[PDB]
Amino acid sequence: VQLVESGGGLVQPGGSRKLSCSASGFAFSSFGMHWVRQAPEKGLEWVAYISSGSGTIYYADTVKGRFTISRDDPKNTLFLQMTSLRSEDTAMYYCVRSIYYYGSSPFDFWGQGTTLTVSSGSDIVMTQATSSVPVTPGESVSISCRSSKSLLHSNGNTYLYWFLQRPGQSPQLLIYRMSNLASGVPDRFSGSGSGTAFTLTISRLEAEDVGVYYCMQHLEYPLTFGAGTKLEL
Amino acid sequence: CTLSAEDKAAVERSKMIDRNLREDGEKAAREVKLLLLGAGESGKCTIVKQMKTGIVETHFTFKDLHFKMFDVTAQRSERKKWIHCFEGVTAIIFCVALSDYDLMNRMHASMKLFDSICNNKWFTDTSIILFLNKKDLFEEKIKKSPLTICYPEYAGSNTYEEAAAYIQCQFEDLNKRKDTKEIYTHFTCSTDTKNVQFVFDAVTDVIIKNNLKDCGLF
Amino acid sequence: SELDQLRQEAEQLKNQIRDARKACADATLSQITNNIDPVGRIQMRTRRTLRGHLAKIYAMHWGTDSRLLVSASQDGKLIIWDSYTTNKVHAIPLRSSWVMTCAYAPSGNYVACGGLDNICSIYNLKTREGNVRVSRELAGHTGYLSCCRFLDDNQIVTSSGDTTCALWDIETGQQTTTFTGHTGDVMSLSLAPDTRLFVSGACDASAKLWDVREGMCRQTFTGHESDINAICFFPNGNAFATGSDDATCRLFDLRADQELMTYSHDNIICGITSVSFSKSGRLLLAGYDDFNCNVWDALKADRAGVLAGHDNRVSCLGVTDDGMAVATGSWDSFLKIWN
Amino acid sequence: NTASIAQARKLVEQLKMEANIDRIKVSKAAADLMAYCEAHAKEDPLLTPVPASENPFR
Amino acid sequence: VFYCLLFVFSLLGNSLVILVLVVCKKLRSITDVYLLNLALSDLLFVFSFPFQTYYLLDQWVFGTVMCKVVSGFYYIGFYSSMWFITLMSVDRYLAVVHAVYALKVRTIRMGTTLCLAVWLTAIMATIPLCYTNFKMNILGLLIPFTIFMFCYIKILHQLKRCQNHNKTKAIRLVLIVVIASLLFWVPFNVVLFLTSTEIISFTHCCVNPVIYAFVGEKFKKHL
Repeated sequence: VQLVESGGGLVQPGGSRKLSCSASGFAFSSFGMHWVRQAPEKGLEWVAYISSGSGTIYYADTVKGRFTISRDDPKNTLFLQMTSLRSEDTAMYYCVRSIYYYGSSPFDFWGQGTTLTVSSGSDIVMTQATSSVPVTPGESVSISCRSSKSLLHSNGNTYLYWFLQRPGQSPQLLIYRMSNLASGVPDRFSGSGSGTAFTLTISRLEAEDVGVYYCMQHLEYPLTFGAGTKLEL
Repeated sequence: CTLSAEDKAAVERSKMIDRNLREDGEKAAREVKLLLLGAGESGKCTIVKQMKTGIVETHFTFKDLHFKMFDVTAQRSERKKWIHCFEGVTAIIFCVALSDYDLMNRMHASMKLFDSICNNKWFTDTSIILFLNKKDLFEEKIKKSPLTICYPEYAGSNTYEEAAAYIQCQFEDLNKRKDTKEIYTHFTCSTDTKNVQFVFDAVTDVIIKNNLKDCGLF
Repeated sequence: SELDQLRQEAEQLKNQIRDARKACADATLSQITNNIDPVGRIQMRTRRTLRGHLAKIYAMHWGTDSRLLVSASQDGKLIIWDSYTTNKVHAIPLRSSWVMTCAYAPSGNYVACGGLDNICSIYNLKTREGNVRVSRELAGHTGYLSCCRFLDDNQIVTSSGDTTCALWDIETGQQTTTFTGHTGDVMSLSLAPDTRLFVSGACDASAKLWDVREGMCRQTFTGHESDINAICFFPNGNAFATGSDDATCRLFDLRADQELMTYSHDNIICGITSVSFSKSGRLLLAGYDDFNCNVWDALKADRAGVLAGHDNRVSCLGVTDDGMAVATGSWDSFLKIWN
Repeated sequence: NTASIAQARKLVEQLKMEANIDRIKVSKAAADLMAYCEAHAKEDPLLTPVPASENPFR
Repeated sequence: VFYCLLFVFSLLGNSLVILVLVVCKKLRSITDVYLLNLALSDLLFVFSFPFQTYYLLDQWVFGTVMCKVVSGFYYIGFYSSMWFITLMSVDRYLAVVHAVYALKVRTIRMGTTLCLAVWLTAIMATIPLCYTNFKMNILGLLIPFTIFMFCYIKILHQLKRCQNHNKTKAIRLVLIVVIASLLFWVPFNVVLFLTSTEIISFTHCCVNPVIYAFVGEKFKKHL
């Protein structure tokens, strides 16, 4: 299972560039696909989504009417056509696969991402208070976040996802609902919370789980991340 | 509409699954499903090799018909517990060796099996195709050892063209529902090319019969 | 002379087993439960109708989470259903369309399926590639598979059409234990709540109690007159109920070694295809050939409800682990959730 | 038929294993089933039907 | 002043047809789709029937949209019934002759698209048309019945060579269809051509549910 994003480079402002992500190693046709970007000093923000079978296409109300997402099912690439690139679009663009059925794990695999460098209202606001938390291994870390509205939908599900971005690597899914632990993830990580207040708890630390954590809501489009909490030392 | 985003995408997944199921069902409805039966030591393997561990399925196309035979002779179980699975086949190919009249005997077992499948409650409207096989060495087996060994009530001559027709009439008289279904019958051999043309013509008449039943003309 | 000697010895042993079962018979279950309150008319409405199959549904099985269920039909498809929102979670294309059973693993990770190909196929639901995938093909029977039930992710027990039940090992792929002793072919099985014993009903009108560890037949129950098509443990694990082609359901008893009740009515002449208890064990559900599904209370043989609403034979039935629902499947290609 | 003699020996050994078991009376186990049905009646959503609030299908 | 019971029993027949096809979910085949659409066309024509009868006083809005609604229901029913019988003739031609190719062609969605095409062409034909006739005569007699008679003559020549027990009843029902359609639509269009039979053309939409449903053993077993 891999996702190799390609394209990128130096683009003059107002120009155009098409990014590709050739998928390999999974059933690409049955996965919704997202493009999610990350400014070179800031955190993550969602850009675009195309569903399985191209039936539903969503944009982020900052690139809407300006970018174009499209997928190819026989050849397994994913395209993002971009026109009129302004100065606020320089970022590393990650591709991330996402399946939706009952009990599935959306946003579980992230592409490595490619860099793009340009020259020259009613949303839900994720809020993480702590920007940087210094800590030693072996301790227990409780990272909190809050929302604008209640992420607990009427069907019982609470749509808050916890991610992890290692230094120099793509983000990884940790918790794929309010309390559901993802696959390939150790038992140390535990998500909890209620309503508009949530907490990820690390029971004991290692050296490899340092880095920036992000929280995402999947209750309503557009998908909004939080300003991530950094863990060093 | 009081659905979350993942609920809407799950509904979209379910609708795409629905489209695939409808496409697969309307593709499967264009195929001719044949049930292959027969007694022991039949010559069905020869005509299967011409047309080409419980059910040996055999898919083959012929004149833009996609046949799928289901060789189930070899499923040595109680037939009354699984024969209702084949309710809705297009026809039934039943294979009898003609030379099994002297080897009760094998021919009366063939008649009992044909009477069991023909008058069955699940195949009241199913036509039966009947290959009377191994007719070549039957014609020299009836040189000595007459049909009185198998059928003692037989009073005709010891020739081929009368005894074979007598065996055909003895198998076709086992049909109780002679109005609902037909019994197609073909004298076949091991070196016989036209064994797929006969089953093609028989299922053509069966498809025309089902279309007359469906279109209100019957 | 040796055949007649062991013949008369087996007759004497059957006579002393019958004498022991007669000596244990001091009072019937009708005589004790004549003072309890009879249950009312069990009115159950069709909450959900699951409409995706295009041929006759032969088996279903509930999930442990009481929301997901699998169903097998002979259109060549195996469909995971979300019972709350009527969504199809998975649609599994089968290599052999002639299937007669299906099972849902209690972990939820796997789904079994088998039929007239003599092969129990194990399907992996949770893979990294996103699609379902057949993991093992358990090919060791010579008769058709009629039922299969997971013990865990690594062990499954199948009943077949060659008078033989078998205990499988998923990782290796061979029969760990072979259960022989029936003379007619086995049509159903049912695991105990503690996965240590299972019962099995065959076409010789006998239901046998099997021990999974030692691999022996412990007890044998003969009360029917025709082929037992369905069997199900009581929730206590000390009893079970069989459904046969003689239009009767019978409640057998492990410790009393004989039957307790007969669930019959004079207007019923068709065979039972499926049977299940409720969560309390008070109600007894049973699927029929006359397109209905009747509900007895198990403590007294009187019909307390009818689940009418199918247009062909009710071939499979499942009461969920919470007791909230009853999914009835039938040959009209519809599943129905009752509550 | 020596194989039929071995089959009859296996059958009479199975009947000997079945005959030498511990059996209780029918009334005691019938009272046990009655007690299990009486002690779990409140937890049965089909025997006593649940209200439509926590009913997951309505 | 006449009997005018044609409304009274044709409403009952077409209502029983649509009841069995729709209220009981029994719409599996393309022939059920064509029969439902022919029964809807017959109900529209039979609904336009009694407004013309007993036309002594003009209490209803004449010269404006209401009389236009009556005349529109009349002519939409006429063309839709005539075209649906020709679609059923083509479908029965494909179901008997060319039975292999009918497996690819005769689907439910193709039937619904042909039905919606018939309804839209009927509405577009009735837009130009409370006191043209050659177009009426052509597109309701000549172009339909050439197709109709060609299909049923080929159906008869094919059903003369089949197994006996089904083909006898099939030839009888085909001859019933042909004789009834000719005796119900020839003198009506002859009288219209001479002016440029009425009761006979009304009675055709009464007889249509009987012939196309009630003699078929499929519909009998649905009942």
